[PDB]
Amino acid sequence: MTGIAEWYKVYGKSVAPDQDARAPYYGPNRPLWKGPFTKPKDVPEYLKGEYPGDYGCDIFKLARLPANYARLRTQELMNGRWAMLGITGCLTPELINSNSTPGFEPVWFNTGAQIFSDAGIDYLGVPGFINAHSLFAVIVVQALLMGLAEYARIKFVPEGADPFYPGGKTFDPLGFSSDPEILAELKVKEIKNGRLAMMAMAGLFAQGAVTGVSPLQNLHDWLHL
Amino acid sequence: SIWYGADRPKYLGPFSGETPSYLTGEFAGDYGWDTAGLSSDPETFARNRELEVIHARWAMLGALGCLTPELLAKSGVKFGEAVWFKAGAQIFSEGGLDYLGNPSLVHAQSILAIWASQVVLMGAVEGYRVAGGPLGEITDPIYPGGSFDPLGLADDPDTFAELKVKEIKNGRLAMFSMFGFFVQAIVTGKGPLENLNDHLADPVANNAWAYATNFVPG
Amino acid sequence: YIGSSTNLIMVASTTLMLFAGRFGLAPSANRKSTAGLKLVDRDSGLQTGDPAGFTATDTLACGALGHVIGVGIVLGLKATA
Amino acid sequence: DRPLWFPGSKAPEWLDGSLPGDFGFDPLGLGSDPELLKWFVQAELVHCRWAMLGAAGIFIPEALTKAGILNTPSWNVAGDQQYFADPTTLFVIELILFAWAEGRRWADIVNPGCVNVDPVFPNNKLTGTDVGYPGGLWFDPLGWGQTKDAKKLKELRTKEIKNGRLAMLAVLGAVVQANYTHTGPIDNLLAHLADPGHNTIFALS
Amino acid sequence: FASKQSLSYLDGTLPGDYGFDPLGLMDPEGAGGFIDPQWLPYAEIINGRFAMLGAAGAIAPEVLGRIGLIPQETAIPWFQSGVIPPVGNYSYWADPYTLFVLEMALMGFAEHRRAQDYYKPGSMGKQYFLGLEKFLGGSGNPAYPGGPIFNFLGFGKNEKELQELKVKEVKNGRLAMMAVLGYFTQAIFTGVGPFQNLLDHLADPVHNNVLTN
Ligand SMILES: CC(/C=C/C=C(C)/C=C/[C@@]12O[C@]1(C)C[C@@H](O)CC2(C)C)=C\C=C\C=C(C)\C=C\C=C(C)\C=C\[C@@]12O[C@]1(C)C[C@@H](O)CC2(C)C
Ligand SMILES: CC(/C=C/C=C(C)/C=C/[C@@]12O[C@]1(C)C[C@@H](O)CC2(C)C)=C\C=C\C=C(C)\C=C\C=C(C)\C=C\[C@@]12O[C@]1(C)C[C@@H](O)CC2(C)C
Ligand SMILES: CC1=C[C@H](O)CC(C)(C)[C@H]1/C=C/C(C)=C/C=C/C(C)=C/C=C/C=C(C)/C=C/C=C(C)/C=C/C1=C(C)C[C@H](O)CC1(C)C
Ligand SMILES: CC1=C(/C=C/C(C)=C/C=C/C(C)=C/C=C/C=C(C)/C=C/C=C(C)/C=C/C2=C(C)CCCC2(C)C)C(C)(C)CCC1
Repeated sequence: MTGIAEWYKVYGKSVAPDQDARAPYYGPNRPLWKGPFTKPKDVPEYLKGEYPGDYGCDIFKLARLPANYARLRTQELMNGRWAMLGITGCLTPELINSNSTPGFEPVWFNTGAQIFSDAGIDYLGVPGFINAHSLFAVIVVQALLMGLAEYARIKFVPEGADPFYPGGKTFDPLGFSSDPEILAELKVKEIKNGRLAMMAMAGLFAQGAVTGVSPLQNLHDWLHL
Repeated sequence: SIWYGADRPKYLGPFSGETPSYLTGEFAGDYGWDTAGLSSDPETFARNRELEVIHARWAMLGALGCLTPELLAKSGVKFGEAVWFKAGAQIFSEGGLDYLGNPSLVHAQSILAIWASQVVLMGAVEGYRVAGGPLGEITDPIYPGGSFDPLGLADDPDTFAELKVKEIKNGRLAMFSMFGFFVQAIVTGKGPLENLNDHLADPVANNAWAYATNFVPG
Repeated sequence: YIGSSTNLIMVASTTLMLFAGRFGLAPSANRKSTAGLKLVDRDSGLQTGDPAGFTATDTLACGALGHVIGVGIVLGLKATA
Repeated sequence: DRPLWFPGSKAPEWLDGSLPGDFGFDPLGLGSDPELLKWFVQAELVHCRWAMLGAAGIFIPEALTKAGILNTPSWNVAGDQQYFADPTTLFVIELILFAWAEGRRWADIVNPGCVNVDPVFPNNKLTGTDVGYPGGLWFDPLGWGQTKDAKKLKELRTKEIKNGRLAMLAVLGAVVQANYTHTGPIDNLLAHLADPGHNTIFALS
Repeated sequence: FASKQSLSYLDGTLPGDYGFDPLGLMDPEGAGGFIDPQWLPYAEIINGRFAMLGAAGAIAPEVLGRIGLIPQETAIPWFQSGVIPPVGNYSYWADPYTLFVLEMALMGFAEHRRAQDYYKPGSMGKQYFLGLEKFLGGSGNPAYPGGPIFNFLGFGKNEKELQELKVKEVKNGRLAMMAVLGYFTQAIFTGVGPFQNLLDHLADPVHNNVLTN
């Protein structure tokens, strides 16, 4: 129950201290996927709540069995975390410098072809940073490091913690998970921000396919300023 | 807890032998090395421990700050001066001392103002360190905690001990590195990165023996 | 004008004042400062949706102080620089 | 037992072998829900049938064009040729004609046997029982497919789906190789028969 | 034994046992998950077995060209055969990618069967294939299998002879692995083949140390 605890409780909790952080997001009181027009039928009788970020939106007959539901929850969480990382990493280099510094290539969907250029990939356009020029070496390092990471994920489980919420000392240095109630509220926040990032990534793909870049079409067009 | 126990790896490795009577563990970075026999007195031991930890933290900061500008300049960052033992002369240069070479940053031009500000601020903070001030009160001379550990990384006493060992080890390494920096800067006359680059190519003659003949009398 | 220095200074001043208001880094309606500047707790009969106790009165006060500080800083910087 | 795709590994629990050609190949677990298997087998049947048709139409006319007895143009440029009717009009005509077939298919997969009666003359019908297998005179002219199967039907079904999968791979191969190489499949075949090592994926780029 | 003292984690019972494990990776506190009692010796002996062929073939073309019974076009440096195309290339009937795909497919088949046998001892002894189940019998431990085709010579009649042979094999593997590591170090420093390095210390005993560059 570290110093970060009771600090999140006073400030970062999304509900008043008298009210618990359960009811607005769990149980029969969930906002549901059609707002005030949801009607009892559109909520499946097995999507009863009791899990983070469900709005009773199963239009196709997916889930309906606990194993499928739990699995799909796990891939949703993983895609969401990776999408948060992807969106923030796609928007950071363009924000820091939108100019085409030869070794930089700020555009997110054009940095792949930067490795084949003579200038290579120069982190922050600094000539002495990495300065990679070989795609095969990057391939090999990706394969080795991510194979080790995922093998540790799906084989080196402590056999006592959740596969996707390990917690513990190493994954929760600040000890946010001291209280189960705030833990569930934080899980709800994580799921919702992850879904927002996933839609941001999909829209980024589509708008890169149609229009040029991210800053332009947000400052060049649709926000004439 | 191999380090804190009565059996610890010591500074000779597995083949250590004699261990000082007082050094029973109970302290971070205890390797049983008291050949000089200076900390026999308990209060002297506490004072030397305080000196060690303060020196370790100062030397970690010093090593980081002596390496980073040189690495940036080598990598392609513009500086008025990048050598660690030459960076003080920028205050006497016409262009002045600008952070990261940017005239819009700090843009300090006088040495007296810097000296006065440093004296006042460091006097205040050291007085706080000795007697307690705005950021808390004195509980342990070396490990105050509280406002200086806001994220609470040392709440668990076992993790606290492990972090103590980590910090003292990194700090002693940094202290040794700073002594190396001083002697190499006074012997060779070039920055640590220049010495490393020299050792990278033809290491046979890029060493101390190359300059071993520069201090012969006569 | 949106990217101008004046706009940045004003938005930064207002945002920092609001941040120091919502989190207990400055006095507010529910957090009184003593003669020693200690920020003791004070109970006011004002209901707010913010779980930390930040009210609309605090919003107005912090925004006003932020606009004031920002205007002062902008004018001083224009006069000196 | 049955010959698995991967020897020495347990097959997925949801594949009992009853379905034709069950090789126990579900690495990604996309058939964990029993009700999904029926839709997936229907979809794979439809793609495999249309893929066998497409493979025949992309290979036999081109092979006979190579033989010289036929003058069939390259299938990649078939849609850009001039025809006596508007291609978009042809599209809407085939759409309208096939809408009835698609409605029949949807109705029978949702509810088997509900479209098994001829509307105009109710006497005419189809003899099929399994979902997606109508039999009858219209769809089974030779009466093949209604037989007491101790070992009869299953082998035919298995070789049917095997040929379907092979044709699926073949048609995507043809599309990909025409995209990669601006030449017909027969040109690539002749190149690989002349010198397989010299002509390959790396040969073009 | 073994210079630094042992900690009784190993008593010398294992084939090719010497005790030179100063860190003790099989320490149960430091062992788990990927670390398996069967897996580490198997991996060591396989890295050594492939080091045999690597050390032999890193010099076989050059020594054969030296003695004078191989085509001189095969005297290419071992790193110029196509292992690292940027350094160089050697003539072939097909592209290096094609032979690479061929060898990867064949090694995939072989490695897959071996890994199945390691995981399940009945692999290729009770599986489904064109009569090779009875020709790939799983005998003894997976690391030292033998079989109807593996034991064609029939050598190794006595268990004392078996242990003697196996300790010889592990010693040869260790020396080969050190030799091959020296091969990469010489290749990255001098840029030439190890056989030429032999030619140099034979010709000039005081030729050079490290690289002096
Ligand atoms: C190959 C294919 C799909 C492949 C899918 C695979 C591998 C899926 C594999 C798995 O999912 C399983 C099974 C089980 C899971 O647990 C695991 C995975 C591994 C995920 C589709 C083919 C589908 C193939 C089809 C439908 C072929 C169509 C042919 C056409 C369109 C012909 C067109 C033309 O007539 C025109 C229009 C006019 C002129 O151009 C002339 C021509 C060219 C003749
Ligand atoms: C497999 C291997 C070499 C294989 C080479 C091959 C196949 C080469 C093939 C080819 O080159 C040819 C022939 C020529 C061309 O055709 C190209 C290719 C195709 C490229 C080397 C292994 C090499 C393996 C090595 C070097 C292993 C070293 C291990 C050490 C030092 C371990 C030490 C300790 O573990 C102990 C023992 C005890 C612990 O307590 C403490 C520590 C200190 C951790
Ligand atoms: C709910 C529901 C229900 C009912 O059933 C109905 C329905 C409809 C069915 C459903 C829905 C669904 C959905 C919507 C989904 C979606 C998804 C997504 C979007 C994903 C993404 C996803 C996404 C993702 C992962 C992403 C990722 C990313 C990344 C990594 C990136 C990276 C990068 C970077 C940084 C930078 C550089 O320069 C480039 C790169 C390299 C590229
Ligand atoms: C609801 C919401 C929220 C919020 C939001 C926002 C966005 C807020 C803001 C707010 C604000 C942002 C406010 C502001 C205010 C301001 C003000 C209030 C100002 C005033 C000014 C003044 C008062 C000035 C005056 C003057 C001076 C002094 C100088 C001279 C001139 C004059 C006279 C004019 C939250 C997060 C909670 C949640 C979500 C939603």
